[PDB]
Amino acid sequence: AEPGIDKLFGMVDSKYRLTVVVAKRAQQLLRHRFKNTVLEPEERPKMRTLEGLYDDPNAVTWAMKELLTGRLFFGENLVPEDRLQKEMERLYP
Amino acid sequence: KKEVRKVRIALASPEKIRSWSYGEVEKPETINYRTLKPERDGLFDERIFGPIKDYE
Amino acid sequence: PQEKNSLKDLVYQAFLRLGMEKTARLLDALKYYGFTLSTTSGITIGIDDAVIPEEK
Amino acid sequence: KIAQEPVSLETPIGDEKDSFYGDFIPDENLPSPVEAAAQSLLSEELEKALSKLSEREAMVLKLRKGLIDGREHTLEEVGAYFGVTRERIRQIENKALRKLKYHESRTRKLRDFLE
Amino acid sequence: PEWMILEAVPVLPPDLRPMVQVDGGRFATSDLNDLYRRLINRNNRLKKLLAQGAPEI
Amino acid sequence: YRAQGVKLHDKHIEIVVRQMLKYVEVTDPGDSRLLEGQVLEKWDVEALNERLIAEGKVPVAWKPLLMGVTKSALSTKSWLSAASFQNTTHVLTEAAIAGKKDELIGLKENVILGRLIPAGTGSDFVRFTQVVDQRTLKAIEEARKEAVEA
Amino acid sequence: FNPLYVMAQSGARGNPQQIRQLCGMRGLMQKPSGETFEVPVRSSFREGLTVLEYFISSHGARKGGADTALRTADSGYLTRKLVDVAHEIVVREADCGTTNYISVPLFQMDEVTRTLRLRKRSDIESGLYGRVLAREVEALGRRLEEGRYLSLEDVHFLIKAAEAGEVREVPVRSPLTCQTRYGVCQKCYGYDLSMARPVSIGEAVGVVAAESIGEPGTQLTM
Amino acid sequence: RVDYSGRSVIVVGPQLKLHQCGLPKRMALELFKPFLLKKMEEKAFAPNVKAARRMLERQRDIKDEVWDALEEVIHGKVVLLNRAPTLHRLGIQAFQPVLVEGQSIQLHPLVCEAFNADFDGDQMAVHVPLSSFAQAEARIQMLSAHNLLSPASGEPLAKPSRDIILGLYY
Amino acid sequence: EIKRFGRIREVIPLPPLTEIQVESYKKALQADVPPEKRENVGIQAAFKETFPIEEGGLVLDFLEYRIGDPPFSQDECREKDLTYQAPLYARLQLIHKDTGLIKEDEVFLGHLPLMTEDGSFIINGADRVIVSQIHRSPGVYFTPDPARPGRYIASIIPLPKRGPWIDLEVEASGVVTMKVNKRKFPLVLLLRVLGYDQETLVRELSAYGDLVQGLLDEAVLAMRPEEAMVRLFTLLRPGDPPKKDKALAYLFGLLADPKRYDLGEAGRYKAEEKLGVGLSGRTLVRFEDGEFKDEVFLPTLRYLFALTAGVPGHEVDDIDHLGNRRIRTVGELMADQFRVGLARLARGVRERMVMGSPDTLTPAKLVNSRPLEAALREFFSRSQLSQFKDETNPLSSLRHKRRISALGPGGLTRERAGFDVRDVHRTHYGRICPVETPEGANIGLITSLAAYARVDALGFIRTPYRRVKNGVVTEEVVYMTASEEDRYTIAQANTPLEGDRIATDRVVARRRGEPVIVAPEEVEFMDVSPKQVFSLNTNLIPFLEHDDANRALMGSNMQTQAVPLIRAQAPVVMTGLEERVVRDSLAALYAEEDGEVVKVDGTRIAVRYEDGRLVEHPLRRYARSNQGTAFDQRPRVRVGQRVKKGDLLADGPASEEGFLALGQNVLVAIMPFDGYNFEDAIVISEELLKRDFYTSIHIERYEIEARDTKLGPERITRDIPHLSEAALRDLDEEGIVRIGAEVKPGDILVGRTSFKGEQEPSPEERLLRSIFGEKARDVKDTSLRVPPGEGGIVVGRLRLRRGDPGVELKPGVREVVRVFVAQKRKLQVGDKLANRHGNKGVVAKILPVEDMPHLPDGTPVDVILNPLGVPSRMNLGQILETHLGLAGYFLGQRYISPVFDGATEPEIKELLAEAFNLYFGKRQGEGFGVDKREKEVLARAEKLGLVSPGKSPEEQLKELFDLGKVVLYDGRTGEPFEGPIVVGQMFIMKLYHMVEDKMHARSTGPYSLITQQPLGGKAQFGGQRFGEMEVWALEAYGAAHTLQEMLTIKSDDIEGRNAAYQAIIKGEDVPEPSVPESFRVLVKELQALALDVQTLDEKDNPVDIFEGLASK
Ligand SMILES: [Mg+2]
Ligand SMILES: [Zn+2]
Repeated sequence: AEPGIDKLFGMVDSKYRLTVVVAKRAQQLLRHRFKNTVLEPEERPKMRTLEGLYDDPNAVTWAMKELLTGRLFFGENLVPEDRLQKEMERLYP
Repeated sequence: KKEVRKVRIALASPEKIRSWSYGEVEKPETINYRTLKPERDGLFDERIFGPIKDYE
Repeated sequence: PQEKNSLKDLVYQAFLRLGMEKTARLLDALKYYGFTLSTTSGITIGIDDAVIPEEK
Repeated sequence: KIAQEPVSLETPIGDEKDSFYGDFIPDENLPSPVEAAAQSLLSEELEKALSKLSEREAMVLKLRKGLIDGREHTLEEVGAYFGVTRERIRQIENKALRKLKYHESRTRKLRDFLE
Repeated sequence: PEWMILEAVPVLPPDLRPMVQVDGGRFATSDLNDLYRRLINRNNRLKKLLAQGAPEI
Repeated sequence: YRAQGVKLHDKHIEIVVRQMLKYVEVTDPGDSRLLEGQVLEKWDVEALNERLIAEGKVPVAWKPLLMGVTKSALSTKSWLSAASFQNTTHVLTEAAIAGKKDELIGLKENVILGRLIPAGTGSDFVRFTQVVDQRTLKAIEEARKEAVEA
Repeated sequence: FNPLYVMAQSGARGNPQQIRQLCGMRGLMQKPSGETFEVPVRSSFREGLTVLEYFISSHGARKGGADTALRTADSGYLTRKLVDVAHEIVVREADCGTTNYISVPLFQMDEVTRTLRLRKRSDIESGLYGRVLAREVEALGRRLEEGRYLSLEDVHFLIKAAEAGEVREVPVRSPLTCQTRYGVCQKCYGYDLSMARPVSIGEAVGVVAAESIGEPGTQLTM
Repeated sequence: RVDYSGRSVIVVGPQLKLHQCGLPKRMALELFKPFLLKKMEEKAFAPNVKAARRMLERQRDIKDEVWDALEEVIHGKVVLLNRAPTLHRLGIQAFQPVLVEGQSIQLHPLVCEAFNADFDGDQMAVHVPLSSFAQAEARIQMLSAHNLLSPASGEPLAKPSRDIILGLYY
Repeated sequence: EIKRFGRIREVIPLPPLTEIQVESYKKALQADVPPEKRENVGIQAAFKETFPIEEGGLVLDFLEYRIGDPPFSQDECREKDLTYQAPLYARLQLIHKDTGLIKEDEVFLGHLPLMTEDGSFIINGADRVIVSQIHRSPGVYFTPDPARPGRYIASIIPLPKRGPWIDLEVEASGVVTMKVNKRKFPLVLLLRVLGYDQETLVRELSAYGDLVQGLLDEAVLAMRPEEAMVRLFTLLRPGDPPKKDKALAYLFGLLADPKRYDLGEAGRYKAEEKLGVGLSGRTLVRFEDGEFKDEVFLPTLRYLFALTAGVPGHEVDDIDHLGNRRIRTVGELMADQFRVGLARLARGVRERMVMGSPDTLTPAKLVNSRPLEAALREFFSRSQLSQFKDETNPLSSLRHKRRISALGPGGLTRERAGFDVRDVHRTHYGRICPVETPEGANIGLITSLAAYARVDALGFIRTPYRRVKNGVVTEEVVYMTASEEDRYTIAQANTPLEGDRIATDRVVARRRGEPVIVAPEEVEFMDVSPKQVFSLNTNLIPFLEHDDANRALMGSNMQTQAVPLIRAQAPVVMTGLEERVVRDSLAALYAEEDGEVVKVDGTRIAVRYEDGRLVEHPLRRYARSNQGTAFDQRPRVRVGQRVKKGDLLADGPASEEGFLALGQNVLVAIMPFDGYNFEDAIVISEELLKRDFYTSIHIERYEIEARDTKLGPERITRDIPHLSEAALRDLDEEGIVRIGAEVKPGDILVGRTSFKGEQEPSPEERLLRSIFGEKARDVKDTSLRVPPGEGGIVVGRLRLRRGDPGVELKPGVREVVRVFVAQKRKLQVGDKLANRHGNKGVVAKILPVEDMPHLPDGTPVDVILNPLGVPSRMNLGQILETHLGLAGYFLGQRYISPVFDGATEPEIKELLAEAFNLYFGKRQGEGFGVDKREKEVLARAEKLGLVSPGKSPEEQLKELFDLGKVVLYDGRTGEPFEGPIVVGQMFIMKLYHMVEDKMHARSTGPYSLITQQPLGGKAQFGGQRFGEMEVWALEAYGAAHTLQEMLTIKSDDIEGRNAAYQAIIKGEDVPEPSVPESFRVLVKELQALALDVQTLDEKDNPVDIFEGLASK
């Protein structure tokens, strides 16, 4: 029962569209090691462990809670795929 | 190098088949009873069918 | 008395009038509760619970 | 032993009609994925622990292991490549090597792979 | 359509139906192997008879 | 099904039948390249006729063809399906002879092909979906002005 | 409040004829040759069957076990085939764009009894539910417009209307009537029924449906 | 057949949520070896890949150090659990890995019905959705907690089981 | 103590249930029988039939066969991986038709396997079993035409492989075209050579009318016997020329030849008394001086045409009729292969004659070994009826060897099964169990022999029926066959048996199996015991008449799946059979006479017998069995006392005190305990682990040979090149592990070491070697470790070196070792368990003894099973099993309730009334009183009606007690339960399947050499199968990439699966796959058929499938 599920499905039209979004974004979250995200340290995923309570490293959950705000933009033919890798893999190491 | 979205199938010709081949295996000898290595013309031949050991 | 069918209708009506996670928790609620609810009564089955009608 | 012919891979194993002989044989011909990473790991970890060597005793330490052109280069030729002698390269390898043994025994980064 | 009558023999690669030994000392071979074997045996003996001048029968 | 107590829904069953009768038989090919007694999917004949009307030619006359599910699956445009299906011997011949081109129209053909399935998340409808966070999104929003003046 | 009674009565475990052979009689058994026997079995499992009753039972019982166990494999014969013909069916166009459609009655004529009655609740639900209207509908005040997605509620509304004799036919969008090449469309298919909402475009609808029909397969002996 | 996968018998889930499944320790370990190998790389204890690899792959000496480390890669992503036959698509549902003791495997009693399950000793298998894309699929449309309605009816699937019904009824 | 029940007393005990294996094999042995008086049937039939071997010629005849003495005892074989076989010598004489050279010589055949005492053989150290084969008895039969109802097609048939099929069909052409060996031809074509011309064809046929026309033909009848003898021979064999002498030999050999046509003594018998004739031999016709007279065809033909007429008495025969269906037994089976396997040598004899030195060749150079030996071993290994023996428990082998397999090479298959050979014939009765059969798709195929049912040499399974006359019980026990049975009137064991006579007028009876209530006087027979109506395991279930057959089947079969426990215990509720079970199973060691136990010695139990001699029987304590559960003989006899002849001395694995003890009786609460026992699930109390209940021990086999390769041989030693300190712990001398050492999975056993395939180390690896300095030594580690999940302790240290006495190893192999590894396993979480009533389940968790639904006496329940699978599965027997258990545990006395004849409701009710009446004594007497919580429950019942109102709690709790229920508290809370819950002792068992073994998961393992797919089973260490159904399931949800990984990355795809391990090991996302590698195989595979595999791209263009590979 992933939080925001109803809202998630309700956002887009199909199931797959949603899955695709979560996917590509979750990957983008890994390529930059979480320094991309549009959320705040209170909003970011929180995994409670005995050692220390860090941010849940799970990319999937990251994207999950990420879209719930709506700060992210999606949809086909968004921007040229070309410059999308010039200004993405650059801003973050 | 190119996205594969299509796959056909059809008949082949003696020529095309000759091309697919790297040689004509003759001798029935699979492999030697001693060296157990691909025979000169053996079905499992390593001479024209490529090495059993990479680059060697 | 809420039996199978009534529960069913409840599940549908809930899932439609509510949402996935909400009703997901709802189910588990009836599960965790129902298990213990049945546990307390225990309602065993004896041969003497099989009582034969006198009209037999 | 020689006399005995091979065995049809279609020979049923067990008493049930499913099991095939051939399907019961492994593939060690191609390196397993675990070996892909196991080998690609050493190929790197030996590259970083190598950089602590002098520009001579490193690039030369590769030529004797077949690390450079893939074919091994004997002492005689190495000494011809650096302008040195068939003796100098010899000591170069010795010292350069154990000098790495210190870094290994102090970092434990590569201490595995002892098979 | 004449292609249906084939002069060449598309012989599958060796490693696709190998003969490899296992623990215990005896080897193991695919069925298609022995099949291909009988095939070339008859194929060669035929040539042997041809140039030979052997009778029609 | 309702007799045995199955709450099964009409849609499914409908799709099946739709696949059963989706082929037609050629009768009086008219002006087309077809032959009397040939067979092909409803969409194909419908299309060729739709075009024939515009070209001025006479449409291909035809009659409905109701066959069995099996036979249908074995007659489907995709040769791969029937290849992985059954009666493989007969299938491959019929395909190879005419040199049949499978575009992986269905999924099973792609299954065997070990490629991205045209359906689900792989569907060409959503597989092109894009994703960007505000910061980077408005980072690339400016760059189009770096090619217009320069 | 008896445990056995309540057990099945609530919907947990057991069925009526099953209870009969527990508190009641086990009922006359059948001969393997197919002609039912001429002698009853009387005493319940709680009473216990005499050696005869048990053997005479074992005939058609151990028979039946073989029946079901045999059809289990037949399910594959059904399913697999249904898969190979549905693989190429997916929802592509949201809009298929056809005036074509089909109508279903809310009443099935009782044979030899004539007098069309009505299809039981589940029956109507069995293909009106999760559908998409093909045309206008007028009954008892509030009228359905062109295109609405029928829900379990809407269906009941149609029932109520049918009793009022104002509606009989139900114009809907069928997979048959769909113009979507190698698949179906939104309208022509319907609710995602596992989500009770319009099927996600790109869904495996036909392919899924195959599974949907195949699952019941081992469960029909009679 | 596939890699990164396995099977075991089944055990009821009386405390288990729809998205939960009991996954045996010794199982999940070798199941997630490629992952944990990285989570061990990061979290000290052994210097690098091979180190951790041979380290844990040898003996039974698994310290708590690798237990919590394993849970670090466990949380979030959920593994797919299947029960043969595959008749209904519900015969495959995704659940959150729960490291638990014992050998057998837990599961929600309500979804077991859709799997045609019973605890007579039935054997269920398990796989892991590796790539982020696929993993996403697993947690959303493939998740168990998500699909609760029968695609062949529209009526629920995870409906109260024979037992629970008896309780609530009583 | 103990108490029996029922009024049906078995008059005659159960015959040696292991004799259907042993005796039937004894007839075909005749080991003791002198080589004169040998019965000529079975093994002597292979000689009688295949001799003399003839060819101026050679008359080599048969004389005798020497019964071999076993070279190696059944033990030595089991530890040598050798078959228990003895050289069977043979004596014969080679003579010449002219030279008169009488030259005699004793030749030799081969080695024939021998049977043990229990009825199982030993094959390569692994004991196997020969089951029984079923089919319609040989003879003549008549049934309606499958192609037409208007007529009736008959047929004839001998023993399998001993003769061809026979049938005379009537084609729709109005003629009669007989079809045999798959071909059609009119009856005239036969009668020709049969001595019946046009005249004799109409002589008795006119008694039919329209049947005289279909036979007569002029285009044929103008041909006399030797004239047309060739005519049918032409149609029969298109190959060989229509010579007049070929049809004199072949066709002859197919009919009048008893050596090529063996019409079973039954066929020659049964068919003899129907048709009204005298047929002498096992032949069809008679080769009488030139042409061929008729002993069969006409006398059957008149019957075929008689039934099709309607004349009384000539009618269709029941194919499934048990009286018409024989059973192939062990000796009758083995002999079948002895004969054909001898003939295969008969030709090898006639061939080695026509050449060499015909003058005088001793038969020693003439006879051969292999053509016979290998021919027998063939059947003794790779046949169907030769299967791996079931030693999972003592009862296992018993039932196993007592089963009837409809399968086998020899008359049925999975295809023509539909109903006929599946269903249960009305006459099954006391012959074959109507229920116990595999629950799988094999239902009604492999059944089990009934209690008193026996199979004579004629294959006609016979059942005992106590003879009765004038309504008086006669002590005359008749073995009346399944045939004769369909004539007389058989009563029932439950009939009114009082004072050795009939009481009530209406008596239970039947004809052919049809229930009839008829007069008492007319009862010619009766049922000895209800026990015979079923099999062995079936009769081990008390109150089974209350359990629906459905689950009862599983209850009977799972008896085998069950596993013995060191501490196990006989069921407190028995049927009065389990006693003999351990005896006839020979799993227990009794005293051959009245002994005197002298020295117990848990290895050697000595008993000085009354006969004055001193005899001791060693013990099998803790020895590996065919699966996991060892064999144990627990001495139960004091270090001195005088025993009785036939009295037990040492117990057995499932045998406690000479009783069948599978599991341990345990108290069970029937109630929904926190949904843990939900849906046939199980719950268990920790208190069981304390007493070590349902805990077993499993031994396994681990062997390794020192492989001798091309590179050269090797050895098992302690030396290893890269080995560490501790890893060598118990290796002490020759590289073996000491006895009683724990080997956790991942440890080793032996020391195998061989020269590694020498290959230059990779550059990085070469420098890697130089740095550290451990050289790559010639020999690399080989030695055999221990499987992932079988942690044991070493017990058997068995070494076999090449070059030692009585050990012959493989051709060019060095020393081998087979080590035993045993491990104690307590009941684990999720382990299969079931009761005697066929209720499956897996242990769902455990439960702290602390928290338990105990009783006022402070005794916590040990299991607690939910009442769900009771009503649907109609298992009402377990209800009584436990119901008695309530009183049982209390009065400490066990029970005996024979199936269908046992304790009833009044009896049990009294046992429970006494149980409570005494229980209250330990309450009010011990200084206690009625508890408040008890009051709570009692009141609830008084509202429901479970306890009649107006009655005090003393009476209420009593009524609730005899109900099987009681007042249960909650060990978690302490508050009672609203309703009462039945409890008490029940017999349960831990089935074979245990998660400790089955459960598995792998990451990256080996792959099938062909395609890079993984390997099924936990054995080869591989992942599960994603086969098409799974794929579709994925397609349903719409998970694309999930399916991708399946078809490529996580399965086979070459660079993909590696790039995966790469990514994950490096903490990133795995790239999308490309080439599945299985598909790549398919490409060239198709290409082998000259199928051009053209892969296109996005617009009709070339694509290179195989990356830069075959591009030439
Ligand atoms: Mg099961
Ligand atoms: Zn449409």
